[PDB]
Amino acid sequence: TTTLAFRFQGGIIVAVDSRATAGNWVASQTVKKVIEINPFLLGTMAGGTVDCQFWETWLGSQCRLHELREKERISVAAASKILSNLVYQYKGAGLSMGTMICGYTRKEGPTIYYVDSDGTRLKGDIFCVGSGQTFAYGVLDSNYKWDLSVEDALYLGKRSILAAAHRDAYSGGSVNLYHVTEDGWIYHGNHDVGELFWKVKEEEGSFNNVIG
Amino acid sequence: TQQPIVTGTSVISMKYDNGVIIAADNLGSYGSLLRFNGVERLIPVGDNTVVGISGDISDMQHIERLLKDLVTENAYDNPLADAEEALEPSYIFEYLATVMYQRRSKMNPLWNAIIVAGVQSNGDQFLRYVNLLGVTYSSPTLATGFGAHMANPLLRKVVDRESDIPKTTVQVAEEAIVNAMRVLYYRDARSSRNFSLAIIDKNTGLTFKKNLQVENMKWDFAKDIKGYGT
Amino acid sequence: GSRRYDSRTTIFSPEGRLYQVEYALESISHAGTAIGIMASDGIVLAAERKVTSTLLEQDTSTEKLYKLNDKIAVAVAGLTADAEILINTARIHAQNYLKTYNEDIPVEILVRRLSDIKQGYTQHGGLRPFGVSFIYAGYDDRYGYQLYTSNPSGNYTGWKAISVGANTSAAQTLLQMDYKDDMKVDDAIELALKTLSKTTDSSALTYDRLEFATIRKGANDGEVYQKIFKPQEIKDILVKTGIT
Amino acid sequence: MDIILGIRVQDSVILASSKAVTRGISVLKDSDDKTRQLSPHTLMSFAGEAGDTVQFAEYIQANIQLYSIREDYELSPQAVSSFVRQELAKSIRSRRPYQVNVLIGGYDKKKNKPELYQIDYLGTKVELPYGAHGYSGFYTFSLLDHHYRPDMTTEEGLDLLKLCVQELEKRMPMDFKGVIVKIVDKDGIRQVDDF
Amino acid sequence: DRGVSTFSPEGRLFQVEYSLEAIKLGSTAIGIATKEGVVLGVEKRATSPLLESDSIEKIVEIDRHIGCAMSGLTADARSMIEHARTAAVTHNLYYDEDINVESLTQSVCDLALRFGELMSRPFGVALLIAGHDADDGYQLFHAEPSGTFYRYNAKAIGSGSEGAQAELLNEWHSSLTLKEAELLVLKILKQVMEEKLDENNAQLSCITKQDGFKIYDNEKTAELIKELKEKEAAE
Amino acid sequence: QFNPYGDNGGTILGIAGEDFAVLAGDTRNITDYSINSRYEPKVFDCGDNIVMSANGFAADGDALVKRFKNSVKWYHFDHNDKKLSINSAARNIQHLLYGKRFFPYYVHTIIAGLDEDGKGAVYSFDPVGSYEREQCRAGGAAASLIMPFLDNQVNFKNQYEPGTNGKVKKPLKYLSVEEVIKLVRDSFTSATERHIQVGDGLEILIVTKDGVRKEFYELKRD
Amino acid sequence: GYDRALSIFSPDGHIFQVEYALEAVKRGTCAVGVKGKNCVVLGCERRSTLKLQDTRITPSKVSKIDSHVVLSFSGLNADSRILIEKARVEAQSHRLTLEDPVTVEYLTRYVAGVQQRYTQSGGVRPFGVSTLIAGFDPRDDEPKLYQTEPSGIYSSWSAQTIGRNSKTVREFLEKNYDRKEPPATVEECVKLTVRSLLEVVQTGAKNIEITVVKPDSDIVALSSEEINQYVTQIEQEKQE
Amino acid sequence: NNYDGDTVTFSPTGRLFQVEYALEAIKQGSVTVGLRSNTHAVLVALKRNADELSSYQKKIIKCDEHMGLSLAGLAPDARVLSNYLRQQCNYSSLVFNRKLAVERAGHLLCDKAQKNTQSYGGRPYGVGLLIIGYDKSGAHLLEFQPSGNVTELYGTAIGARSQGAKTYLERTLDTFIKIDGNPDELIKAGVEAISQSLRDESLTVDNLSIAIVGKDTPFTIYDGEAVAKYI
Ligand SMILES: *[C@@](C)(CO)[C@](*)(O)[C@H](CC(C)C)NC(=O)[C@H](Cc1ccccc1)NC(=O)[C@H](CC(C)C)NC(=O)[C@H](CCc1ccccc1)NC(=O)CN1CCOCC1
Ligand SMILES: [Mg+2]
Repeated sequence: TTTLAFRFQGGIIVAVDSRATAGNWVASQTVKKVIEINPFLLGTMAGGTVDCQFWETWLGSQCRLHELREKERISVAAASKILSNLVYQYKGAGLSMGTMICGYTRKEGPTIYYVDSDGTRLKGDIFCVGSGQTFAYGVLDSNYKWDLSVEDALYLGKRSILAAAHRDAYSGGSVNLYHVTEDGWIYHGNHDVGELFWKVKEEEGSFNNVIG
Repeated sequence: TQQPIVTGTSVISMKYDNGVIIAADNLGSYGSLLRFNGVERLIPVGDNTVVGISGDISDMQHIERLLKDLVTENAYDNPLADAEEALEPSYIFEYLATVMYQRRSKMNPLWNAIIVAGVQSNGDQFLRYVNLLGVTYSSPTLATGFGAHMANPLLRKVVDRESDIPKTTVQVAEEAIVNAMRVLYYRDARSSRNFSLAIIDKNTGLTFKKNLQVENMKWDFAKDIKGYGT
Repeated sequence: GSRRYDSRTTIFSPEGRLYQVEYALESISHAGTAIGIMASDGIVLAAERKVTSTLLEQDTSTEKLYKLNDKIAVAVAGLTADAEILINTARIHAQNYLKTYNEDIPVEILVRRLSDIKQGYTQHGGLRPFGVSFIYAGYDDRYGYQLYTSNPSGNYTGWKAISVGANTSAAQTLLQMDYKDDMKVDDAIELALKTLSKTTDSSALTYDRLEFATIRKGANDGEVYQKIFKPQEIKDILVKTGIT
Repeated sequence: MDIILGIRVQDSVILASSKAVTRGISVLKDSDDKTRQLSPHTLMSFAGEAGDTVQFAEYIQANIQLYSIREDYELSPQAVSSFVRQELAKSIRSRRPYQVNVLIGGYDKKKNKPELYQIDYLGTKVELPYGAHGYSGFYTFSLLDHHYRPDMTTEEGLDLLKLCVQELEKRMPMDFKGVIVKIVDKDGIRQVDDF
Repeated sequence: DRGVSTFSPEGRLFQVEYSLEAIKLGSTAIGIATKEGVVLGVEKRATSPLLESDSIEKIVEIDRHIGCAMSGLTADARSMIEHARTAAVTHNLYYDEDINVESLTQSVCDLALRFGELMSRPFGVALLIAGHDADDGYQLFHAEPSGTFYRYNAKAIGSGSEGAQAELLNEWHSSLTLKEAELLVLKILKQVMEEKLDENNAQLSCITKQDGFKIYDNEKTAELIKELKEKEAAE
Repeated sequence: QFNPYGDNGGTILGIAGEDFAVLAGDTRNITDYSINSRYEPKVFDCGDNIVMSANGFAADGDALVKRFKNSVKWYHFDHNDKKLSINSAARNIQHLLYGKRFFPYYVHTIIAGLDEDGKGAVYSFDPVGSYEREQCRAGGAAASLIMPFLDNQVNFKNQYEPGTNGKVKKPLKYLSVEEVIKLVRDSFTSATERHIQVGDGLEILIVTKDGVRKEFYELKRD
Repeated sequence: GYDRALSIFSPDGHIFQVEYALEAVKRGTCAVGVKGKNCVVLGCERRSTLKLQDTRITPSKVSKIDSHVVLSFSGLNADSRILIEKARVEAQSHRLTLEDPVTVEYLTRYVAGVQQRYTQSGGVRPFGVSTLIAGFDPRDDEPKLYQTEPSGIYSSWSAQTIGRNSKTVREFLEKNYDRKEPPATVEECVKLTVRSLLEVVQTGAKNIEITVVKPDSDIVALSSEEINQYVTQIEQEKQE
Repeated sequence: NNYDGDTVTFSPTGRLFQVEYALEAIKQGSVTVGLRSNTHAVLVALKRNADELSSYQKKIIKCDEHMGLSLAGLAPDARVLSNYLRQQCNYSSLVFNRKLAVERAGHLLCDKAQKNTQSYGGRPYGVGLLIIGYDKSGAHLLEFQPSGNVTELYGTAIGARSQGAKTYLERTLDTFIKIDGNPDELIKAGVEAISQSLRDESLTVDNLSIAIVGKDTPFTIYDGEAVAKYI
């Protein structure tokens, strides 16, 4: 996997690849690695597929029960802590997860929490998670500014996944984009790396290592 | 977690036009030591089912007790215990298969390979296998241990698919089984000459043959063999 | 079944009272009177033994006054056997606190926990409550000298001077009369004895029918001492105040 | 997690804690605060196994805060340190022990004295003028042995602390992304923003 | 005394029959089912004027497609609602779908008889459970502490129930619009209520396929009260 | 030491069309280098127009199918005979598998049927419960042989329109039941040639609105 | 374990054990809660048959559940400690998991739920206690005042009283409290609270306790002299 | 009188009054009929409503593809006992690959009901059941009573005014027993049987409830417009 999410002037960008592997066997190219928890909350998935899938789906059930009981949408901090406290109970049992809980609320504003299977929980502006996280960091960090436009931010997120998809053998398939605003999350399409790589190469003039 | 101590070797079987045949030798091995010679490894359940068991003998004797108790339990409050509500081969198998899988799932298996042979109430032939892992399968011929490697090839020459079953008589079928038992005596180091054989027919019923022996053996050619090369 | 024989110890009356707690208090009102008086420089505990026999061994005896730790003591009124169950619990609780925090337990914390145990027997379990009322006398570095009382209901309150057991109505009136805030220990000793002497059901108050204890800072420099009075020491203090 | 330091001076306790959070070959964060306020005049820094550290720190924080509400009173640093030690001492013989090392810096208002306690994951407690956990001690202890005096001011203590961080930044293999410094004194807990 | 799970000579459970008397003392709740939706309305009944009436929560959401109104010992309903919400969400987790209104009601009614010598007594509260699903459409259920539930086209529970039920018998037909049903609940509530009906002492709610379960504002209900008074004076 | 797992070989294949869905699987059952059965079915009609196969360790496969079949039965009892949708079945199976996360069912599970819009559906699971809807999936011993062939022939991967300079892709379209069965039969004959654990017989289960049909074909027995 | 069902229905549909618990509340000392425009005030009666008391150490009638919420009560004192302890633990547990202090409504809902559980659990009797819970939600300046009772029902109040002679002081508050214009300041709110207690108490000496709660965890208890000034002022205006 | 406080107490004449009071709850329940031939077995049940605005309480419950029952009395108790039967039928299938005999089904219900009549704290079940089924020995009809007593019959009826239908079936015994290979005629006989228990009310389309099981017929229930044929 390669997944990222960063905070900026216009909210939160979230971008992920869609590959799934079993060793060197490419098992799927069309995996949904973003889970839609509610209209204002997103969760990213890296590590063991089922662990992430199962428990983030379960997280959505716990968030629904919160707003039924409390008559109010759950905070990003509280949502992330439900997941982190859960995996901490299983610490040592062998769960494998690298997740990011992204969302907007009134009291918090745009917020991103990193949560992993050894119990780590971190608030932050930029995170890249997965086997190709370092490749995504390289492009993202060197081009990141807080004052990026919504258009430029969407592209940088897309371009960072593409960078990792190219170099990391265990990342690829297609890019899934999301933009999180004060009004909620907005889906910005599925982008196949097959067509996207050549389109980006031609238009941007990058990827000169590759035979054109 | 177990290790098998006193063990029983191959159990072999096949279907024929009117029923099923099953066989197994009377040996209880203690490693390389051929310890016990009067061991019966075919256990009839009613007049329509025979259960053949290989592997650990202590676990075989436990299974005997379970089947014995199953007959008793089925007879309770059952006026049709010797008629419509008698124990079928399929009932006896599914019970054993359930037990075997539950025991493997508790990491404490019954160290056996089992073949349930019999005839159903509607006349249909029943022959199915189950082992310590809870793995189950059915076939026109079935065999355990060395039987799987040596008997099945010979028995499949008689009944290769389903359509060959009506074409196979009890005389032809028993001949193949007895032949397979001879081959196993030549080649299996933990086998014996003495064995038991059981036939379950839809017409003539259950015939249980004890104290059979492997015979008509070819050993004469051994006298001509000298040295290992020169 | 067994429903037939259940007394239902933990229920309310139509008036909103707990039957068993009320009857336990009625039991305690027949027990020997115990008095606690708190002074500025110490605390006095005085208690009357229940009708003594001349062949009772007086010096090697303990009925009313018990030591919980080096800084806290209690005066008992009610069933002695019940009190000892609670006392051993309180003693253990004090040592748990010391083991955990490396500090002697604050008086109120010990009192609250003991009172919480009593409360439990009135709300659940279907058992009879403990027929005991305590006077806690103790010191800690937060509030200094402190007097508390607890009863079978599990309710506790703080006091400057207080009595439990028999004749508390008469005893409390006398304490309310002669008590003042700038009082010393030696004066409080005299008040405690004078009050028992007037409220007693006996003919005359004597050394053999009393238990007495002080908690002073009368040791050497900034430390507290517990004195459980010997028979001869009670005989002398009774002569010194002119009661005998 | 990695670097946590502590220095007790005349009138205060100063705790310094590294900002880096590293996993694998990536520094995930460079602004992490490895401390929790247990009470107005008691601060605990921590370091060790991932997940365990924060889970343990917050669990202790909750218990001390519960005590404060119940008694309407602040526990002494000594009392808090003993409570913490016992919890770790229980933990070490559990099915899965907390692998967390802590420093507890506090100001005792009754004694009017600063106090620094060092407790490892086994439940080994010591009161010290200066303390450290992990590989940090191998550089800082010898340095403080030389330069430390018991009558130093808070400003003198911060300069002494700058000397420790400089040495670590010179000789430590890993980039720990500087430190967050906090002071504990008679007026409570405050953070130094420019270090 | 006597056992909690004892039968009377007539063949009824004493404790269940006594809990039904407690429900008759409770405040009135009415529900009406239409092809356009299901309406739920309740009498708040504040014990004193100083009590802030908006904190009286006798209509409750279970899921987006299921709502609930109560009557009787309303404190007893909290654990019933908690169970219902968990049942609804748990089913969505196991089957990736909304749960049938009937199945939800059956799950709640399974708690009912789990008492004896499990909890110490039956629930002293009745529930009206309204909802929608793809199979059986708009539904209204009446869940009792006996463990029994009936589906209803319309139903009233509480102190003014027998009087309100007789009125619902005459007024209900299969072609009622949602607006007609809203007014009908207000009309019948105003009849059986002690104090004069207004937006502060009564509360409306509905569940529709499109918008799901919604509790109405005091402003929205106030207009429906004004519309109701005008229509009765118009003939 | 006792090893609770085993490998029974075989391979399975699911393809979805516009108004239908097929779930195929060979009938061979093996252990090590021996054949146990030439005809032992592992594709099952589970009711509600849902076909299922759990390939790998047969004892775990049978256990799972048995539990899901039973899950369907209790779904009817508890929810007024409601039809279990394919998407609901998929989620239910995830919980069955994950329930043994720390002692897993050693199987690749595939189910097939029609979605609630009447369109063909295929879901596939890993051994511990992760799942995904797809047009196409091969599972089991010969999955690595068959799957890339399906990418090329079902989803027209790496195929471009002739003469368009590799700019225009070959357009996606649904395949007829006839065309799909051709691909299935060819996939299994190819797999039989190059994989030793695959052979003996092929059994296909086709699922339309009218019900569940079966087709059987012979495969090489070596 | 002791299993007996103590709280059960009667032929007329009443749970007598719950109703007898309300009688215990009626016996308890009076407690009053009044919320103003920017504050809440909790007033409490203390009976004067107990002289020679030590007020330093004696348990106070108003208890802090967290730094922003307080709880007063009427009824059995020993029972109240059990509810207060549970509430305090739940307050810290909420901060731990939700990373935010409890709302006053949530804390009330929890305490009320505990009280309810004791009305249909075997082997236990109901709590002989009714509570007044007051405070301010995190990052909020709207005053909150809730009431609970043994049955388990809870509700919000502009102003409310519980305990002995509570029906007299509730009568006073019902005509003296204006919904359209609540006590604008702290002084106005405290005065109305003291006035209401003076209808029932006896003497305004060491019989009245007052606790003021303001936004952002600002809670303070008034001393004798401070309260006595309100008593002195009210009596002089009364003689008219 | 003094001996009806709980189920654990015998009366001086040897009666269990709590068991008898549970039996009384069945008599108050709505009528339901059971009958069988050699090929099929039929349940007919009169459903009851709260009022005209309410639904009609469902009386028949499916236990397996080859077995099910009708109820009369406390419906929740029928739900508990039917759920137990569903599990027992299911255990027999999963473990033994064997359809549970209807006779064994009765023995299991008997033993479950009995335990509740010999222990302190518990109570008897307050419902009577008619179990029909088709197994390896043909069609069957059982009558369950919460005392524990289970009885196999050709036909029967339980509930209020059940004596009318029970007398009719006793007369019609020789006729309906030989209705083999004809479902509709066996139902007609069952519908005519339950009609002998009606007073002031007649069988309507949302009032009647029929269920059938047989040789080539799984246990199925008919309600609504599907029973209009039999009115
Ligand atoms: C990038 C793409 C790679 O790291 C991402 O991290 C993705 C995250 C997405 C999918 C959410 N991760 C994977 O693709 C992940 C990598 C991985 C594998 C195993 C353990 C940890 C991480 N892959 C999986 O989880 C695959 C997904 C399948 C192919 C749909 N699943 C498996 O490998 C499963 C289950 C692994 C497992 C975990 C815990 C306990 C037991 C098993 N294993 C198999 O399917 C076994 N194998 C398949 C091939 O045939 C032989 C049997
Ligand atoms: Mg790559």
